[PDB]
Amino acid sequence: NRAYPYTRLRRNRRDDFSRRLVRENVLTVDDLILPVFVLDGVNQRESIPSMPGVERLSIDQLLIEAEEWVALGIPALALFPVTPVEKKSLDAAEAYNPEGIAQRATRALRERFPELGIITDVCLDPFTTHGQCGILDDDGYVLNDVSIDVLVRQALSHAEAGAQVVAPSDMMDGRIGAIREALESAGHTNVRVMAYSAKYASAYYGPFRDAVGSASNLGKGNKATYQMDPANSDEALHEVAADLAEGADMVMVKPGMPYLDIVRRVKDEFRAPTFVYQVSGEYAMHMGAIQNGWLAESVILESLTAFKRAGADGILTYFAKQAAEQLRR
Amino acid sequence: ANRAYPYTRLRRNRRDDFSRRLVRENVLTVDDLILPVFVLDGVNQRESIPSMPGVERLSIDQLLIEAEEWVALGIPALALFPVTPVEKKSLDAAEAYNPEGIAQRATRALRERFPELGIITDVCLDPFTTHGQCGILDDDGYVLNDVSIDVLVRQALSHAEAGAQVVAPSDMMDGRIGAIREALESAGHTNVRVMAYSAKYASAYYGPFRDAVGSNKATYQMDPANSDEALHEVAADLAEGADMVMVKPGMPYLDIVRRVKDEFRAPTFVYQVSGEYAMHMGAIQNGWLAESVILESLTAFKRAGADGILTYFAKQAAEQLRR
Amino acid sequence: NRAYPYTRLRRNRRDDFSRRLVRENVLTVDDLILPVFVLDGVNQRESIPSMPGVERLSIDQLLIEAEEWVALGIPALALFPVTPVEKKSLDAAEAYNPEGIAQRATRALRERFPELGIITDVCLDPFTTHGQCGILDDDGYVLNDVSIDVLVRQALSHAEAGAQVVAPSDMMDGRIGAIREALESAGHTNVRVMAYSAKYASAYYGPFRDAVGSASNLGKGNKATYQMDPANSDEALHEVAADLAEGADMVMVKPGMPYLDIVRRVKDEFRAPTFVYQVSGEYAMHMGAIQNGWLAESVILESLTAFKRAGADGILTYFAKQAAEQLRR
Amino acid sequence: ANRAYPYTRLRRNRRDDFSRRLVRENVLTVDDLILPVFVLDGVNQRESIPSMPGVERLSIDQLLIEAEEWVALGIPALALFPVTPVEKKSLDAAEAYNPEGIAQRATRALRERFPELGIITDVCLDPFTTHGQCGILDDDGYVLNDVSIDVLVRQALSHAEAGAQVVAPSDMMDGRIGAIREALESAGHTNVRVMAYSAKYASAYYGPFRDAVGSNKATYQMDPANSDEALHEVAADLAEGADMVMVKPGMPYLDIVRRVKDEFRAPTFVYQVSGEYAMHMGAIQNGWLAESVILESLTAFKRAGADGILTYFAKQAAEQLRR
Amino acid sequence: NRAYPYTRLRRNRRDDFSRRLVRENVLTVDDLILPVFVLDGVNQRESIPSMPGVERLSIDQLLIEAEEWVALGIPALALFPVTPVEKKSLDAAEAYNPEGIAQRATRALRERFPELGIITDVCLDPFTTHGQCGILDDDGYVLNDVSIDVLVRQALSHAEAGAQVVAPSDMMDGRIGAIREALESAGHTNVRVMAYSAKYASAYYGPFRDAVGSASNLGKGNKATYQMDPANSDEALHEVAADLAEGADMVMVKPGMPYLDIVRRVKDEFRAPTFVYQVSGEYAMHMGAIQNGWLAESVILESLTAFKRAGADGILTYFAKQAAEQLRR
Amino acid sequence: ANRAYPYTRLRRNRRDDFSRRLVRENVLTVDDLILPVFVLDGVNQRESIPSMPGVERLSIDQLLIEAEEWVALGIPALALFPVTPVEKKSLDAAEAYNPEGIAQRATRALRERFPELGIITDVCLDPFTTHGQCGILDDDGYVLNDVSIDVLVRQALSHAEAGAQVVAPSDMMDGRIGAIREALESAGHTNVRVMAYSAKYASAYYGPFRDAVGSNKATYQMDPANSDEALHEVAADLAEGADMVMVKPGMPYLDIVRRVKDEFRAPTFVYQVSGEYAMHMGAIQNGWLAESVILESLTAFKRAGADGILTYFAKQAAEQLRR
Ligand SMILES: [Cl-]
Ligand SMILES: [Cl-]
Ligand SMILES: [Cl-]
Ligand SMILES: [Cl-]
Ligand SMILES: [Cl-]
Ligand SMILES: [Cl-]
Ligand SMILES: [Mg+2]
Ligand SMILES: [Mg+2]
Ligand SMILES: [Mg+2]
Ligand SMILES: [Mg+2]
Ligand SMILES: [Mg+2]
Ligand SMILES: [Mg+2]
Ligand SMILES: [Mg+2]
Ligand SMILES: [Mg+2]
Ligand SMILES: [Mg+2]
Ligand SMILES: [Mg+2]
Ligand SMILES: [Mg+2]
Ligand SMILES: [Mg+2]
Ligand SMILES: [Mg+2]
Ligand SMILES: [Mg+2]
Ligand SMILES: [Mg+2]
Ligand SMILES: [Mg+2]
Ligand SMILES: [Mg+2]
Ligand SMILES: [Mg+2]
Ligand SMILES: [Mg+2]
Ligand SMILES: [Mg+2]
Ligand SMILES: [Mg+2]
Ligand SMILES: [Zn+2]
Ligand SMILES: [Zn+2]
Ligand SMILES: [Zn+2]
Ligand SMILES: [Zn+2]
Ligand SMILES: [Zn+2]
Ligand SMILES: [Zn+2]
Repeated sequence: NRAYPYTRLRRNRRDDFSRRLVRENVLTVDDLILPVFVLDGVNQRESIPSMPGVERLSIDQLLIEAEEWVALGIPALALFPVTPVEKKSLDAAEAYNPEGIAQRATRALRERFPELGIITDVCLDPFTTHGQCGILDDDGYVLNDVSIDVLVRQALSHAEAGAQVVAPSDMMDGRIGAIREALESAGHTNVRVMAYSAKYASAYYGPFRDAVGSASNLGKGNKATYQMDPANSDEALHEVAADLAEGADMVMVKPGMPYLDIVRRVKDEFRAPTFVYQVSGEYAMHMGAIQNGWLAESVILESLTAFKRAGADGILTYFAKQAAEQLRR
Repeated sequence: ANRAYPYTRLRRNRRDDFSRRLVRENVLTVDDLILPVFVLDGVNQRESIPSMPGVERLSIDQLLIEAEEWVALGIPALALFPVTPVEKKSLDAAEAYNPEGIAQRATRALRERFPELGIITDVCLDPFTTHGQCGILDDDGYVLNDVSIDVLVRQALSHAEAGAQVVAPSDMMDGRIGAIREALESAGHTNVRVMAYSAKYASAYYGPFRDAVGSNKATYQMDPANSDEALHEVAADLAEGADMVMVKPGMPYLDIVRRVKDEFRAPTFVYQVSGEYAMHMGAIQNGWLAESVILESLTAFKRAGADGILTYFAKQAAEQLRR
Repeated sequence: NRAYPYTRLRRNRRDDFSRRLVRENVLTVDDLILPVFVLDGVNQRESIPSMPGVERLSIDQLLIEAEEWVALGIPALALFPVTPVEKKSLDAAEAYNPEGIAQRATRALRERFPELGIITDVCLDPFTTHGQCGILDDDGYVLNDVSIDVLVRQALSHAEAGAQVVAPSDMMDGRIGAIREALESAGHTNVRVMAYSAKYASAYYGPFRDAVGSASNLGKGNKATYQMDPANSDEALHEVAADLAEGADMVMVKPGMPYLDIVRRVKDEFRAPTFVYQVSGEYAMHMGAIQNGWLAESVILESLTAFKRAGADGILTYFAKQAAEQLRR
Repeated sequence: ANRAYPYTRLRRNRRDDFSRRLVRENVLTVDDLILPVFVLDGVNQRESIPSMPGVERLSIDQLLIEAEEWVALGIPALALFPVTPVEKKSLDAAEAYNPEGIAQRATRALRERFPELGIITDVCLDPFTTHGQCGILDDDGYVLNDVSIDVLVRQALSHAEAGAQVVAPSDMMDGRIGAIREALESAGHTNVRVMAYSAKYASAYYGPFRDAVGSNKATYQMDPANSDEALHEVAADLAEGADMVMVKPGMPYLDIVRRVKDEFRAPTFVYQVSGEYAMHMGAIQNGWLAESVILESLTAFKRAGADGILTYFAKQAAEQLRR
Repeated sequence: NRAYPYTRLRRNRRDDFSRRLVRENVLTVDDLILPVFVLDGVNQRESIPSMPGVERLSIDQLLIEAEEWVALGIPALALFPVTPVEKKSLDAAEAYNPEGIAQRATRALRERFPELGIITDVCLDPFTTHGQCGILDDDGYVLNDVSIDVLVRQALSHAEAGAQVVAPSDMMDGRIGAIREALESAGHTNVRVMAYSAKYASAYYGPFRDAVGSASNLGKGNKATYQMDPANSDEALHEVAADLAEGADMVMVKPGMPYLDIVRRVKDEFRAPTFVYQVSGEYAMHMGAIQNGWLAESVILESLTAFKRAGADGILTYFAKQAAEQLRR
Repeated sequence: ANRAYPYTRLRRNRRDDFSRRLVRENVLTVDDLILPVFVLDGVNQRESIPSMPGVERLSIDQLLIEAEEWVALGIPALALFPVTPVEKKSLDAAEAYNPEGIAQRATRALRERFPELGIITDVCLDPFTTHGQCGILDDDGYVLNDVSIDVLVRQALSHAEAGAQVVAPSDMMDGRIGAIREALESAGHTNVRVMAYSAKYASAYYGPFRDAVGSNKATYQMDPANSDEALHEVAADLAEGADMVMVKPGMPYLDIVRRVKDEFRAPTFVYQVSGEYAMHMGAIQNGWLAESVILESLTAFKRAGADGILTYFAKQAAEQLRR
């Protein structure tokens, strides 16, 4: 029965102090996870035109840049290897190579910065000639259970390299449980699995596929037989429920802003650690507008606050350093 | 979600600080902290309080000195509690609405000097009555409801005139929020916030505040046994126009905080009262508990859903948080 | 649509009789469980400076004091042995020694007072040199499943001694199910398991670690890799759900006052027998204030009524005798 | 929570008295018990009631004698039911508001003598009408709603003037709670509680009370079939200002108690009516049921969510509880 | 926002037609199940003083009386044998005797009235010398799992006799699942199990124990280690959930009127076929009052309507014939 | 509840008629059936309706003849629909409130003769307007809301004066329930029930009724697409004082019935409209469906939560139920 003029919702908005007192959500640097593109080789830095301000870095350069991310208090990185063209195959075997970019980078960072969280990407897409997330059958379909076998091998290799978190981004059915049972069997008791539970078949991923070099491989291919239809919301709940039952420690929605309603439903329904990826296309859209002078730089913290408001525990964001810098000030 | 060991091991996210930080559900910040402060009549005076180790009654000039650091630390607001000279107490509680009473003077001083600092005044007769009850007594010793409201209304208007951004009725009369709000609106004070003490219990935990300000209540304060009743109290105060609602005491009533936040989704505050402070500080000084119990106690309120916390630990907490 | 002045919530507060009629919760002595510190030896009584008014008692002295607890109608005791320094080890073997303090005390009390409930503590912390609740690996981490093996042995020894309730306070994952399956297999059909389900990594435990003599062992060590983060509420629901699925008969939240919101959520969510521990630091805070004249002794029953109000079925409290005495009057 | 045998054996907590006590969800206490009592016009008189074995109509002086033990036992309140002399009945029910009617006299006597004892008066015309209906009849024999309310209002004010702390309208007219509350407020009786009989059914279980007080109703009392309707009845009475709400009869309507408590979280009472008492006592005296069924019947009400219970067993129960 | 005088709840009560239009529940004879006490022998009829108007009947007499119950459209009977004293034993073997009263009566009635439902009682109490529902251990405790073994045998014997429904009234943990697995294994695919799920340790059963002749056996014994505490409501939900998971087709609350809040919660929570027993003490109380002229006979249909209102699908009631007769008129 | 085959076989309870009867969730009875009837102006006249096979428009004397059997069968109420002579139609719809209009005459006749039979009158202008819209038209052809209400109010009062126990506004003007209820209360008709057609859709299923009574509406009747909107319609009608609420059409809107019952727990009715009847009867007469589809259709409404059903099958159903 709250009614104007007895209730005037502007009163608490009248002054900064009262806005601070009634503020429902506060972003902190504990919320930020930085994705990073990792090159092979030494002393390599490469700009990405469709992700202004982000560079692909060789491992040596990554370790230098990480000093600052650690100093800013960024809790974790999510690694994305930029696989050389020659290491792509039909069998995706590079995925489980102990000397692959991801495994080498993990061992280097685990050594150098023991408190920094490392989240490796469990997916075959960086490793396939065709750019799909799994192994194809003779009809061109991404086979579910054969792909899981490879994913398992990959996840184990990551655990062996020391990754504290493996994040399967593949959208195969059942892979969380398969990976978890493999980790348990092998004694990797405490390796976290951060499931990409509700990962949509989106147009927002284009810049990332440029950054990692899978755009050329995928071409005009699509992923509608495994990634979720953008139209579907209830389905995301079923996806998350399975992954929690299968042993996920964290669950993720991807993409992010375009799916904030999904974040809120998933947090409300399961009350579990819930993450969201502000993907490459989201970063690119915002950057582009900022550098054109169309949007003020304040939009960065507004975009991130939205995820917090929608119920996210943490956010994978290419803005993590920028944001950490602003928050610290 | 059919989560089962060993597929689900809840300790995995606990393994490392980074993952604990990622999955952490609540983070206290200085934005959460409101400092109560006991205000004396004089100049260049401070007094120690036997039952509130570490807390000083401060004359207004001393308040303004300390307020420098409070503001520097980012503490958003203060809650003022005047220490009324005994000569100013009466059966009619008229001192409550004296334009040059302590609270009014303190408010004007602080408003002018630290314009961004929130000032929350106490609307209650208890510092002004010779008997220390929160309202006016009838011949049987009963606290009169509606008679008391009339005084409280004049009080609240006097605070608005002094410049308070928030008035906080702590009296537990029925209907007082509506009466106060209708008086503020009619006077043109359309942005003065009302922070209702909605679910304020008849508690043993207030002993030390009575030492601090120099002052039974079961016919107006709530029975500690009752939880559902708190929801009806809050409902009425929101309908009557409260901008924020408060539970008092605090840690002994964390269940009430959570139910109030869950039920109404409105700005909800909690008071970590004098006895809660005293217990904690006493145990800390005795060496029985680590200093860490201060931030743990305050994290509890955030976890229970509080938007902000009235706490005598506000400065110490703000300091620790800034490290 | 209840509105002043038609609705005046003070009317029922006007008189004692009406306050009694509308009172939502009434504490009784059926709510009180007394923790007690048990020494080895004979005719031993020791004060604890950080728990004024509580004594550690040898078994003979415990049996004498128990006559009065039984007379007051206190339903159960929770036993906490004060392990001699020389019986602490890396392997915690004393935990399952049939001639350990807990097992001896249980057999004595089961004999002397057959109707009195005995709740033994299932944890390795009193028995380890390092004071952690489980067995350490070579990185200093408390190993989950190896610790459970010891806990199991301990629980069985307690059942063998006649304890009606075993209460695992260890916070290892899965231990309720492991203990339950062991009890069932061994024919201990009716031994209750009172899980410490939501047990937080708290500062409020200091006096107890003084009382049992584990403070020196633990030193500055912490338990954040197993006990819960104070910040977390939803997580407590997941903890409780697992322990009910695993066969707990009762579930507990610890500490108590600082976590009353957890008590209420757990009762509301599961509608199961829910207990709360008013821990040593809580007792010490209140006692200290009472003996300084800062708080009236009425605070004791107010503190206990809060647990009842928050939904607790029973309360582990060092005030149990004091409170029983007051209630009886 | 996926609880499954044999990991979960619900009998474990049942194994021992101590564990049954630990997990026990509800405990009846004397605080729950309100004693109805039938009050005669005379002096030094008691009468037995054929259909309520063990229950005596009591003149006021005898009431005051018995009230000593009731108070000693801790029984919080009585609910008075006058046994009106036939010569005082009329079509206008004016005896209802007679300042020296039985209920008014009894109230004043008890208020003065046992000031802490709660007195709940019955607001209804049925003891005062020649026809025994709860309201005034029109020419077709229909109980007039609004005309009846006017009488009930005068009745309730007469009880407030006599000192009753609680008035309990048992008439089942629409809107009567609001009318009564607006009359009490306007007269200054701001703390007189109203215990509404909110969901009172058209029941066969009232036969023995009509023998007791010396007196069909389907156009005002509720149809036993209806559950949802009870929620609408209660909702209106809370909005109209009831301090407590009541379901009557009691055990045959335990489902309604539970729904009412769950829906509104308000102070909820239940009447274990004359027929419920008579059935139980008859079976106990016949040797067909053990005396233990008294406390079992009353435990049912607590379990269903009742705050308090109007029961003719109140003294026997209080005695058993005190052992 | 419904408010007087716009809303006057009496308007629909003004006339019979409108009361009928808004009436929420209507009892019908499809709701009534008749319990019946069965004697051994021929041409035997015995009154029961504590259940006025009810007779124990030998099988021949039962078949005669059943013609009228069938004609009235009573859907089912619940049989309760009156076991001869000499057939009571420690092992309860009479429970599974193919020539026991229950098995003989079932075969007779299945033959004579093929459409009439027969619900047999699965419990050891009619068959034990001590009157407890199960087999005692050497401490006098009713053993759970050993009792189930006997119950299983009994249930199978009933299925063999042709009973369409077996109703375990024993309150052993897990017995629904054990019985169901036995029935399935033996090919009794369609034998229904009507679980007494929430059966309370009540004083209301005295007349029945007179009627079946177990009062003398039980004496002053109690059943608090298996039947539910009257105080407990949430516990009933846990009891029902287990029995549905274990394969019950119907669930029952007993006693009835004193537990109507339980009926409503169970229906609301599970939305499953829910039954309630108006027990012997309930019948006796009402009869006694009716025959004393204290209550009108209308109380019978009022009592039964309450069960319907509280959500019961059907009611076990000794008033079934009386009520069927009234409804038919 | 983790129920799983083969431990759970849902067919077990289906095995036998007795167990199907035990577990049956809903039972239709004659108490559920309200018969709509088309009433002609004359004497000794009946007319057949091409699009409603089997249904006869009846003059009042013929209505009274048939009402004998309806009452004998236990049918609780009728809903009257007059067949207005074309000469009595107008732009102002004044015939609606004519004291000797068909509906008024029929009501008085039936009230006097069958005093226990409920009579539900139709409050709408559509039988009285030359254009057949449910309200008064403006110059653009729009149905005026508030102007129309004034007419409907006079109509409803005329029905109350004639003795109708229930008036049923079928017009879908906003606010009409409140206006009607305030007029009935002010006139002293305090027990006249209002059966609101709350969620009445702009439907193709009404074609045959327009043939029957001898008469687009998307600016007042609801869009068939909308479900949530029905809840807002019902909410308003309950607040405005409706005693019962109705969904129309019926089977095509069973989802709405269920949501309305679940949301409000109030007396909820449904109209199995002319087109639903015609479809069913046509298919039955063609031999395409068995007669059993009548009781199946009506069982659907009970299952969806309806308290009662307006259905042209009422007599046939009542007959079948009585066998
Ligand atoms: Cl936040
Ligand atoms: Cl690991
Ligand atoms: Cl209680
Ligand atoms: Cl055991
Ligand atoms: Cl029904
Ligand atoms: Cl079968
Ligand atoms: Mg998936
Ligand atoms: Mg959150
Ligand atoms: Mg976070
Ligand atoms: Mg100075
Ligand atoms: Mg209030
Ligand atoms: Mg919040
Ligand atoms: Mg805040
Ligand atoms: Mg756990
Ligand atoms: Mg409880
Ligand atoms: Mg308890
Ligand atoms: Mg005398
Ligand atoms: Mg009413
Ligand atoms: Mg309660
Ligand atoms: Mg009570
Ligand atoms: Mg069971
Ligand atoms: Mg039903
Ligand atoms: Mg049925
Ligand atoms: Mg004729
Ligand atoms: Mg409308
Ligand atoms: Mg219904
Ligand atoms: Mg109906
Ligand atoms: Zn991929
Ligand atoms: Zn005050
Ligand atoms: Zn431990
Ligand atoms: Zn009456
Ligand atoms: Zn039995
Ligand atoms: Zn119309």
